[PDB]
Amino acid sequence: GPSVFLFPPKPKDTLMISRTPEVTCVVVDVSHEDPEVKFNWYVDGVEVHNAKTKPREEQYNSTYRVVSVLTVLHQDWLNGKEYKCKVSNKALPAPIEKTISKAKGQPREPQVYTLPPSRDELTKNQVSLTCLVKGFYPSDIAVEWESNGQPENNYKTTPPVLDSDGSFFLYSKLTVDKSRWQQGNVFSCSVMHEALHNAYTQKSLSLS
Amino acid sequence: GPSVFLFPPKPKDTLMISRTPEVTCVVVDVSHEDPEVKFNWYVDGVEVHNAKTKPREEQYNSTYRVVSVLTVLHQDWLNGKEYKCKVSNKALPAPIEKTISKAKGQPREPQVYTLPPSRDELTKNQVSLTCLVKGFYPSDIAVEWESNGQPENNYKTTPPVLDSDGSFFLYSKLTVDKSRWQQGNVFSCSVMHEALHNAYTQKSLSLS
Ligand SMILES: *[C@@H]1O[C@H](CO[C@@H]2O[C@@H](C)[C@@H](O)[C@@H](O)[C@@H]2O)[C@@H](O[C@@H]2O[C@H](CO)[C@@H](O[C@@H]3O[C@H](CO[C@H]4O[C@H](CO)[C@@H](O)[C@H](O)[C@@H]4O[C@@H]4O[C@H](CO)[C@@H](O)[C@H](O)[C@H]4NC(C)=O)[C@@H](O)[C@H](O[C@H]4O[C@H](CO)[C@@H](O)[C@H](O)[C@@H]4O[C@@H]4O[C@H](CO)[C@@H](O)[C@H](O)[C@H]4NC(C)=O)[C@@H]3O)[C@H](O)[C@H]2NC(C)=O)[C@H](O)[C@H]1NC(C)=O
Ligand SMILES: *[C@@H]1O[C@H](CO[C@@H]2O[C@@H](C)[C@@H](O)[C@@H](O)[C@@H]2O)[C@@H](O[C@@H]2O[C@H](CO)[C@@H](O[C@@H]3O[C@H](CO[C@H]4O[C@H](CO)[C@@H](O)[C@H](O)[C@@H]4O[C@@H]4O[C@H](CO)[C@@H](O)[C@H](O)[C@H]4NC(C)=O)[C@@H](O)[C@H](O[C@H]4O[C@H](CO)[C@@H](O)[C@H](O)[C@@H]4O[C@@H]4O[C@H](CO)[C@@H](O)[C@H](O)[C@H]4NC(C)=O)[C@@H]3O)[C@H](O)[C@H]2NC(C)=O)[C@H](O)[C@H]1NC(C)=O
Repeated sequence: GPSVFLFPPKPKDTLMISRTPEVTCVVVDVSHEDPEVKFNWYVDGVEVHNAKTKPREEQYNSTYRVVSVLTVLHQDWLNGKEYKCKVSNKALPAPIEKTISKAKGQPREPQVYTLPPSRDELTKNQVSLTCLVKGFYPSDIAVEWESNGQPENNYKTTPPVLDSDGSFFLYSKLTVDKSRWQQGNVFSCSVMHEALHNAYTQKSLSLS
Repeated sequence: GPSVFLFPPKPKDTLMISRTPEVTCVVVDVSHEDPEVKFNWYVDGVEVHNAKTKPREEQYNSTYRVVSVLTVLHQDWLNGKEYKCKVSNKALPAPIEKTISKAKGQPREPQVYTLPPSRDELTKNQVSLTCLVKGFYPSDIAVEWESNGQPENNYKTTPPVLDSDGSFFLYSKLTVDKSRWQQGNVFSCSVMHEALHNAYTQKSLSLS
């Protein structure tokens, strides 16, 4: 029969008030013989009615895919409420339940430090700007770089690493042309995490 | 039936000539029912009889786990020789074969940079010393911290991260008491990788 997959909002969506976090209930392997699918949604066990269900869609394997999207309140998700998708279909003897909620654990505020390139890297035509983010908990986090308030794309970020104290750390590396670093351009490492005041903090880095 | 997992030598073992690297063939889910397991090993497809099978061990789940280890020559591993473990068990209709060799791809020399603590971190009573190693290929690498010859306790190293150019980078974070840093003690990041000269380099960091 059909299977159900329940997706969480992205961290950044729950941590920025102007964004809209959603959880997504995807239903695959629905048959032509039993194509009707019903969604029921619950927040902490209370039925909720404002989900948006798109009409079913083809799939090249002759099964249907159907998705229901539930907008969540930023505060509900961050406060650990449980989101349940129920999904009914005639091929099933019993409707399928999936539940999802934010990672548990006592939250711990990231500390964020920017580190300029080693002097030894100064020969090269590109140099590395490092943002260390440490001491955070829930591992869920967003780290981004900008300059002139616009995104700097050329970075990579390590996964969270469990530290000796049970918190997480990571590093992000932004690679820039040496000239930009030498012209005194200011670069900024932005971190969004639930344990941050207003869920955000920024540290800047420039030639000293 | 049983499952088999074939593991490579530790990079520190392949890269230091005084050490002896081994490939490890482990068989789990071996039944009491039919407990016999035979091992045939091959390097570049020719059989060796140089391997050592360890005596079976009953686990907490009642199954047996059975380990064969094959010593490899450093140059054979580094020159890309292929090692095959063939495992035969009565509960197998046919032997399970696993082959392993070192990661393919043109070797690229790590650039190793030490980064001192951010000034903002001086308000803590411990500080972070950062070792950035980038531009390396095979991701296989060993990175260690020490001071005055002695290995440092409190450090953690991210896994290798695939960079935009197809090389890897990582960071290693060493945590020390601020006083040690401000005392003027010298700390050293040691890196072992196939594409380094003598497979080894070390870079120091201290307060000026
Ligand atoms: C018929 O077709 C459909 C449609 O797709 C295709 O159509 C054509 C064009 C071809 O391309 C074909 O590929 C195919 O026909 C098929 O539908 C697929 O069905 C499979 C299962 O059979 C689903 O696999 C699951 O994938 C999810 C992750 O899915 C996200 O990422 C995918 C890319 O990796 C992406 O394709 C998906 O769309 C989805 O994308 C995300 O979607 C959300 C919502 O919109 C979005 O917000 C995100 O940003 C987006 N992210 C992206 C892009 O990455 C994966 O999580 C599932 O793994 C779980 O379940 C497995 C069991 O199958 C199990 O092996 C894993 O362990 C894992 O199990 C979970 O384990 C964790 C931890 O252990 C646990 O917490 C969970 O509870 C547990 N859950 C379990 C057990 O279920 C899973 O692999 C595809 O998503 C789905 N594709 C689409 C587009 O819907 C269908 O299979 C075909 N039917 C046939 C051939 O019979
Ligand atoms: C009964 O118990 C036994 C023993 O387990 C133990 O039992 C008691 C004591 C409990 O307390 C348990 O806590 C304890 O674990 C069970 O045996 C286990 O079986 C599972 C699978 O069922 C194995 O999982 C695999 O693990 C390997 C990695 O294993 C290394 O890392 C483990 C921790 O991460 C570590 O504990 C293992 O010992 C091993 O550690 C390494 O060991 C070597 C050799 O000594 C050493 O050199 C290293 O230093 C050391 N490393 C570390 C970390 O110390 C993992 O790779 C496997 O993933 C493969 O298989 C999956 C599919 O089966 C697949 O999803 C993965 O992608 C990957 O699959 C492979 O993928 C590649 C490409 O990516 C491909 O080339 C391969 O062909 C492909 N294979 C397949 C099949 O597709 C997997 O996660 C455990 O290792 C094993 N535990 C031990 C200790 O042996 C047994 O399962 C139990 N019986 C039952 C029925 O329940």
